Amino acid sequence: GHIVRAQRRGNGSVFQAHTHHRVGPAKFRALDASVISGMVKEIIHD
Amino acid sequence: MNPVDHRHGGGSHQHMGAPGTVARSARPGQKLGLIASRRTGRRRGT
Amino acid sequence: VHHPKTKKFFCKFCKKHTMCKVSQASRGEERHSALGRRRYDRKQKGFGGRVKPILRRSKKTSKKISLRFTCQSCKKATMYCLGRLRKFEWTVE
Amino acid sequence: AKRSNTSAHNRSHQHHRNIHKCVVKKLWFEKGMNAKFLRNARYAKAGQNK
RNA sequence: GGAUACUUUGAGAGUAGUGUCUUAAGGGGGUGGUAUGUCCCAUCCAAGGCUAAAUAACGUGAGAGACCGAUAGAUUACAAG
RNA sequence: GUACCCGUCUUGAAACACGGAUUAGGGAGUUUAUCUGUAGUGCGAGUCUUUGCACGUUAACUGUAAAGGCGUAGAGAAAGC
RNA sequence: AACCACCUAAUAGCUGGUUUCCUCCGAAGUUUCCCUCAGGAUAGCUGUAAUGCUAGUUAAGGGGAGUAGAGUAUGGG
RNA sequence: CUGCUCAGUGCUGUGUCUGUUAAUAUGGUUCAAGCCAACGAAGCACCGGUAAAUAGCUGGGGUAACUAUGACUCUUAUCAAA
RNA sequence: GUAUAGUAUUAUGCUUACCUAUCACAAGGAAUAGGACUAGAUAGAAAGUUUGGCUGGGGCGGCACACCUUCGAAAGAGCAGCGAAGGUGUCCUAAGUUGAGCUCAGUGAGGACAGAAAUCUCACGUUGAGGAUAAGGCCAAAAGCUCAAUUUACUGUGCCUUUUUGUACUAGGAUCAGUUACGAAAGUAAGGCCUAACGAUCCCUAAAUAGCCUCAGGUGCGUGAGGAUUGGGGUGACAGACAAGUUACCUCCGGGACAACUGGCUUGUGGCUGCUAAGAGAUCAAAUCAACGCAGCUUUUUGAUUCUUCGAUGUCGGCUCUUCCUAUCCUAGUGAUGUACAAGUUGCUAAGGGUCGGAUUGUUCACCCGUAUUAGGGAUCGUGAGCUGGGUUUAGACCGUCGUGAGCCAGGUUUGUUUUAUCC
Repeated sequence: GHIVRAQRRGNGSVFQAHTHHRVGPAKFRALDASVISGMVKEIIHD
Repeated sequence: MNPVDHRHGGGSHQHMGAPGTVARSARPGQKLGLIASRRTGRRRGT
Repeated sequence: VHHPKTKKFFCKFCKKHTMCKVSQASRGEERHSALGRRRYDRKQKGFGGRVKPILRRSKKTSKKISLRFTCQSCKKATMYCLGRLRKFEWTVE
Repeated sequence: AKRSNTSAHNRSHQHHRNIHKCVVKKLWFEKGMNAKFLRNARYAKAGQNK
């Protein structure tokens, strides 16, 4: 037998995320100890 | 697909043949189809 | 077939006929200190499967019944062999 | 597949090229014969030479 | 050193090596080719190191021949790797 | 007058079996180890001188010490004989 | 199940080939055993080396046989 | 518009109550090697779930007022349903 | 690692080990994850390998693969086939051994109930019964049946036959050396009246009142092990590997030692024709049919066979063109008649000429519509470097049954490369 398409996603040549136009990693700011105000500069679509 | 490419492949008439529902213990290459399915079929109620 | 539980028989060591209590012979289970067995144990270890054969195509369902004529004067057994039997009984009469 | 099983055509020819008569060394065969007879036949010979 | 697993040996109830776990003694310990305890006799003292000569030589460089004599002898006798 | 085309496997080839356009030159039972048997040769209850040493007009040839090989006693699993 | 080199002149109970002359002798396709039937081993048939000091026929006497033929025990009719 | 079937083969458990089971450790026994016990996880067995998992799903007689057909009725299939 | 409750081990806290965490945090988890070594469990994820022989080709079927009986087998020995008719993988402490006594199967007559069959009696009774079973021998004061006592179905080594052109094992046979049984005794008994009823090395295992040799420094002391001698555990493919499929995606070696394909031999089957008549034919066997039988011809059907071809004779049908055969449908000429005419049925000579247009089907063949009345064959089933490629027969794909599956299927359906002449 050959190696099956389910197994071939691991080796990860053509099966990688198309991550070029993605604007950044979506997360909070780090914790750093009260209350902190934050203006929404803009809302964008990635 | 033909028998070499995938587990379900091959035969004169297209059909699965083997039970088509496999364990957590089953290997790479072997985990194809419904993995550890404690139920199958139409989920009527519940 | 039926067989007597005592009969007269030539004791090889006493060199004469004398009556002797007969019994069916002990198939011993093999000890692991046997030299042949020891070779097998060491050889079975490692890789490369089972080493020596076992007989898959074994037809016949029969066994030659060896008896054990345990003497009473001599005190020594001397093994007689019958033919091959499907069943073996003691005589009650 | 199916070739011949046997023949005797020219068995006779080969046998007669040479039916040699194998001669016996002596008529007594002391491996056989009665031991009780041969036992006494020793003591006939042993007693005579003395 | 021991148990166990693998490789290895002519080494056979383990010849040698290695993994894992375990781990001594020092008026004592090893070896004596069948496992095991036990009594004698014999013979050596492991777990650190250095050391010429006899020995090897299908690579490279620089006299001999019952060998070949340009389709042979090296792929190459010559502006041949 | 006579005369089928060679080579080949085959029970059987002139075959409508296969190889073969012509010519020259290359082109296939050899050698080693352990043995078998026959014949030749030398010594003979002995025989082999080689691993090696001493020689040399030097890989040869020649000389020679002592082991060792096979033979000289066999049967038996073995003790013992 | 790519290509290149090497292990590798891999193995083949199978196919094809296998180079001078004269001279004397001259087969076998059969027995037993084999995961044996396109192959082996063993005997036979053949050649050679030799070495020691009757019969592949008939007659005469005497054993053996159940074929061809032939024919109210068993069978058929 | 997607009928019926969890018997086999799968897979599976807010499934363990028992039966079978390895090294090891604990216990007995010998002068020692060793031998005899008992113990016991996962897995299997046992008990539930599952078919838009894999699959599976009938044969034959009698029978209505001319004959004909068989609404109706009787019987069998596998450890599931026809 | 550690602190505390409880039954050396369970429970839930601790962080500093360690860990996730982001590479740099800070938290949270926690003596656990994970890793390392060992053990058990898991229907091809992956690897390696196997998947007999015989055979009028192979497959399926069968065992003729080890043994035994009769026949084939040709009156010595020997003799083959998937030749003929069968049998064996056991059964029995008596269905063995010994001694004695008796005679069976059957037929005939009799005898309360008694009948075709119950038990009793006499007479004849060469063995046809019975002797574990296949078949063939063998047997009558027995080898049968009955009664009684018994364990020779015993121990140990050589020898012989089947069988030596192949020595073995199995089975059988004659002894010697023991010892027992039975009989008054001579004797008989080494299983079953005789021919089938079974098996190597290696390894394990049992036999010894607990024996005979060895464990290499001890003529060592317990345990333990190893030997020689005698059986058993088993190989039916029976001189004895341990072993499932599929390939139409296929590869290689070879094979005309072996099939499909033309030819050859053969002619059962197919086709065609005689001889005879037992009657059909109103009457009447022979105008015309022709039984039950018997004898031939043919190679236009299909078998059978394996001689040729597997380092390849391009395989079905149609299209196109040639020639040949006659077992004559028409045309030429003739005879018969249940021949008035006409249309017919039928025999003989004749192969010069004629023998067709279409619908469906790949068709050959068949079957209808229509016409000038209307036969069938051969030539490598004429004819592919003349064509066509519809069919058959590759690789794609679908349906149906079968198979767990890969895959299969004279079951169906669709898409699928047809080369070269300039040589004689």
